[PDB]
Amino acid sequence: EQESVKEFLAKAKEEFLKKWESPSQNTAQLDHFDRIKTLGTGSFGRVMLVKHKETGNHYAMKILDKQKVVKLKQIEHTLNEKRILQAVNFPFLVKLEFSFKDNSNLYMVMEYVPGGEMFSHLRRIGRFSEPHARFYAAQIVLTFEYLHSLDLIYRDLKPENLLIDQQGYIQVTDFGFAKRVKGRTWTLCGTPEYLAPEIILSKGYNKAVDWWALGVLIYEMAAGYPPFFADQPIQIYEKIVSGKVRFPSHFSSDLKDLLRNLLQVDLTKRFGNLKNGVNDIKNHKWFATTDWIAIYQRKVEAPFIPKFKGPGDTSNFDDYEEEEIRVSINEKCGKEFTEF
Amino acid sequence: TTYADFIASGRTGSRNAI
Ligand SMILES: O=S(=O)(c1cccc2cnccc12)N1CCCNCC1
Repeated sequence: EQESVKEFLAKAKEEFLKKWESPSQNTAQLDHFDRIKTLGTGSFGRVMLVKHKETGNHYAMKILDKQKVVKLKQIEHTLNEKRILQAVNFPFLVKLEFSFKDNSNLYMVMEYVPGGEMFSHLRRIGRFSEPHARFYAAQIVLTFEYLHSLDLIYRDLKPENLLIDQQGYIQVTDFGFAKRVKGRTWTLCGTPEYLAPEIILSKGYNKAVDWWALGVLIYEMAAGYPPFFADQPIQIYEKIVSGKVRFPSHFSSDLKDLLRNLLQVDLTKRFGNLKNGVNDIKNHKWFATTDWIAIYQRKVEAPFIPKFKGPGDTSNFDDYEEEEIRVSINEKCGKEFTEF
Repeated sequence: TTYADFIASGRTGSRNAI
């Protein structure tokens, strides 16, 4: 059985490296799509629901303003996100369908994931039961096993960044902070609640920060709030590095034991960073009832299916002020984005 | 309670990366 995993991951790396070394470019253009609605907005970018005119297929199109990207010092991150997205292939990673650029913007056209972010469902429902939480956790475990086998550190895990598809399974979409490194790296990045202590402590760190974030995620899904919170990030940081954590009284014994080994301040003892790697996690008692292969094959019945009227239903996303997509008459930032 | 302290943190909405 372990021989099947090794062989699967070896094929996966070979396919990844091929696309990584020869990325796709310029596989569509803007007037192939009708804009429907804005799904998300933030720094330098928007995501919109769009309809492909020739086929009528709906997609989520991330639009990045090249000048805003340059202003916010996000060039390498943006190029890197697109290069990762076109090279990876895993059931819980969103698929990049098209990408292109014009005078003003960069465009990534991804599969539309209609169920919305895990974050809203969690805040609405309050908390997830342990089987519900475990179903999502198992998918992140497999996703990190895949990503780490490629030497990709993810670094941005949080419910805000996990989408729920039509079958109730998770899709991971944002790779702006991901980095392909085999050794250590030093960038202070991520979200305060989910930062591993070694990031806070300005040490060089490795893929074990993703296993810490998994512990934060599992805690927040099961409790309804994260393990370390406060008014200000600095106070969050003090709790994280403190080595102390309190569990709700309804947490099972297996869950607490897992969390103590993932929320482990000492890198030499954190699960996923030990000799048996991810298998210490996949074999933990909290995961005893988890059929890892059935999860990967998406054969497990999801505990929650989002409401979906039809194609192009956006009820699981918030409402945003619709803004123009302006394409300037002058090409902006051409040299910076040649590889996109 | 821990839940009440969470609400009082003001960090119940979507959280930005640093
Ligand atoms: O939901 S998104 O707009 C979004 C992004 C990428 C692909 C998408 C596919 N379907 C729906 C929404 C999508 N979003 C992701 C969650 C975290 N914030 C960044 C934007």
